[PDB]
Amino acid sequence: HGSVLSNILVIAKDSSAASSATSGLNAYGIPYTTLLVPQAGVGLPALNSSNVGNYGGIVVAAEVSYDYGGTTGYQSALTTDQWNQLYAYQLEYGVRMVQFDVYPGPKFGASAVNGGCCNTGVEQLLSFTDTSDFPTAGLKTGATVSTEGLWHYPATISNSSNTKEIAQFAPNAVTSTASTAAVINNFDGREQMAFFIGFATDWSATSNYLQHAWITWLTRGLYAGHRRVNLNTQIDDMFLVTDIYYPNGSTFRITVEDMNGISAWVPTINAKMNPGSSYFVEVGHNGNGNIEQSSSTDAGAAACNGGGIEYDSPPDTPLEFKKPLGTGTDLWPSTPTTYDWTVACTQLDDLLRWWTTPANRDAFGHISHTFTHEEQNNATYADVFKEISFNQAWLKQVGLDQAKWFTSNGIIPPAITGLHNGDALQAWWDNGIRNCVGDNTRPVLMNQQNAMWPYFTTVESDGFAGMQVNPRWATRIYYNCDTPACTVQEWIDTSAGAGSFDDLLAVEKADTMRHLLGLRHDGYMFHQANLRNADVTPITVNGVTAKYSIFQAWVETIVQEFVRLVDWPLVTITHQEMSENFLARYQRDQCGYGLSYAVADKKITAVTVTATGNTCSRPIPVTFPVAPTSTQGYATEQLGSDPLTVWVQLSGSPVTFTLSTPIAL
Ligand SMILES: *[C@@H]1O[C@H](CO)[C@@H](O[C@@H]2O[C@H](CO)[C@@H](O)[C@H](O)[C@H]2NC(C)=O)[C@H](O)[C@H]1NC(C)=O
Ligand SMILES: *[C@@H]1O[C@H](CO)[C@@H](O[C@@H]2O[C@H](CO)[C@@H](O)[C@H](O)[C@H]2NC(C)=O)[C@H](O)[C@H]1NC(C)=O
Ligand SMILES: *[C@@H]1O[C@H](CO)[C@@H](O)[C@H](O)[C@H]1NC(C)=O
Ligand SMILES: *[C@H]1O[C@H](CO)[C@@H](O)[C@H](O)[C@@H]1O
Ligand SMILES: [Cl-]
Ligand SMILES: [Cl-]
Ligand SMILES: [Cl-]
Ligand SMILES: [Zn+2]
Ligand SMILES: [Zn+2]
Ligand SMILES: [Zn+2]
Ligand SMILES: [Zn+2]
Ligand SMILES: [Zn+2]
Ligand SMILES: [Zn+2]
Repeated sequence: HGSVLSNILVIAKDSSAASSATSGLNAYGIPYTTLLVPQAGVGLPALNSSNVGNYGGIVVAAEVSYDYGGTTGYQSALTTDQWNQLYAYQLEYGVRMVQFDVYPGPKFGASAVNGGCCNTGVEQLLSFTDTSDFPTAGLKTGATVSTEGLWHYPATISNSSNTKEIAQFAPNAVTSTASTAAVINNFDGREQMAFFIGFATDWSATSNYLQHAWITWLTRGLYAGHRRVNLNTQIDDMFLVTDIYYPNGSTFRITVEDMNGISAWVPTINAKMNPGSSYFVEVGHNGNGNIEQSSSTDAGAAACNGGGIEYDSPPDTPLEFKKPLGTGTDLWPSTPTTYDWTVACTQLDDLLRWWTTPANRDAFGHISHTFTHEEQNNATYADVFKEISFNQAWLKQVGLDQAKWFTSNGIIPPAITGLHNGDALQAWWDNGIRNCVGDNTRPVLMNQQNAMWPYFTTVESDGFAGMQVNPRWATRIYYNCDTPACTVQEWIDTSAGAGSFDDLLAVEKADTMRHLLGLRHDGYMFHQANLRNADVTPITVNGVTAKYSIFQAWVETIVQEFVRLVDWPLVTITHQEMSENFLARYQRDQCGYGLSYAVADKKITAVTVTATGNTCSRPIPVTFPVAPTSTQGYATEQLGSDPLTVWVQLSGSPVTFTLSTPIAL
């Protein structure tokens, strides 16, 4: 008999060391406790009480080792007796331990082949050779990843009766033979997973890939948490004309032929994803671009009340400019006070008639990008109020708000502007707008307490309080580019860019895997000029030659690499749904939810969900590696080969689930 709390104990020397272990647990939502061990030492928390174990797993980074000088040399800052308490806890309560960034020694059942890893720019490929100890992790065996920049130690298992190999360093320029990279130890009942390589989840995509092995193994696939990867790709500036960067003085506006190519390609890329996936492209519209196109001819202008909204744009304010409330000057023409354009006017745009066709509309996501794309950093309430309401009426008249995938309470702010203009945010709020999207290159717009949370505007910092700013990634597929030559040129001119378009896609592949394998649900920023494909020179992406747009080439690169590494689904959700999950994630993290599991004769038989007062506004996710006896009428989730996720709604009493097949320890 006995019970164990599902809290993960993370032991490290400083907050930087612990972050390479807590970031993964935080991404899953797994409750954890951080114990920092200075060189002077520290005492361990209460590991157990009577018949209840306080921790479901232990993670130790670099053996919390310091150089004590003298003949002592490098030693763990935890005493020998403290390490024995941890080993004793592992045995009595069946708790596993993970150690990464450790040197191969007798404590890990291995010895170093003798030497460091690889210097700067020296690659050594790494791959899992046996994933049978953590099958619900969904890692594809044999797929190679990069160790460049991560110091490691090629190792050799010394006694194969207590230590098995799960990862392997490939041969390279320094080494002629493969070697052991990670092991699992069984020391007379004590189970341990040891990684002979450093971790750096802040910059390394490889580290964010590896962490899913030790997290799944440490928890046996059973934990309070949730593993989902969202792939949301937003296309700004639809119906607008954008000035192209490389062939200066040229302009591009997406065409019907271009869009037919994108439509035909969506099922193609869907069939490349693992089972359970579901991808679509979400579009942000500017209604005034539809009126201006229809008014491009003399007779068309007569059909559109003379044309759309027209004004002179002011010079851009400094970034993060907070407009003093009540100031500014209106730019909108005084004559059109309300959206008053004819349906027949809008129909003169070939691109509109395509978008309004139900078969086309219902294959994409739709959200407002303001009517005229007016920058709102220094705009007035009156201007921004019409920027929102006009585009709402246009979306309603044209029928886009009837789409299967539509966002009604959120916008993509134009060029991410007005987020510090209180009068603008109030104009959003006075219409149905409650959330929006930000820019992850501007730290002011990101949550400073937890990356998994959205930022909430404040009266002090933004002139308005309550607007939810969801994060969004930027890419080297730039907003004013329509060809590979363009993006590569702007990447070269405005960055450390160097190489071809494949070189640009290669760095985008690594950076996006770091986001996706880190369970960052942020969307990605693209623009209408990036969809140009109908008339482009064919290029080759991963050996397949086609008339890919720069947007498609990015998605092809990202999706194929994701599928090469894991078998998880890729699920696209609307901006409205994405903002909802960001809010629910933030809210349930304030309830202090926890899990505990009961053990009966060396086997896990049940779990119990709890929170502060056993109540929470939001349901608590619980991941099952074995199906419980009954989901008890709660909302469940199990796409593709994912484990079963049960959203447990706590209402005052703690909920308990019985494992249909008990998990042996
Ligand atoms: C390799 O590890 C195994 C497992 O720890 C060792 O097997 C133990 O051997 C001792 C003495 O021979 C026995 O008292 C234990 O009962 C054994 N344990 C198990 C689980 O079988 C084995 O001796 C090790 N090999 C070497 C060469 O030391
Ligand atoms: C924000 O808007 C205000 C209001 O239009 C700007 O103030 C005007 O600035 C121009 C400079 O071109 C002056 O000629 C006007 O006299 C100013 N009017 C008032 C009422 O102050 C302000 O410059 C804008 N700031 C930014 C950064 O764009
Ligand atoms: C923790 O469990 C051990 C047995 O493994 C026991 O000896 C010890 O007293 C417990 N700690 C408590 C009750 O504080
Ligand atoms: C519980 O589930 C396992 C497989 O998930 C079975 O092997 C067992 O018999 C029980 O049905
Ligand atoms: Cl037609
Ligand atoms: Cl319809
Ligand atoms: Cl770069
Ligand atoms: Zn835009
Ligand atoms: Zn601008
Ligand atoms: Zn944009
Ligand atoms: Zn990025
Ligand atoms: Zn598969
Ligand atoms: Zn076991």
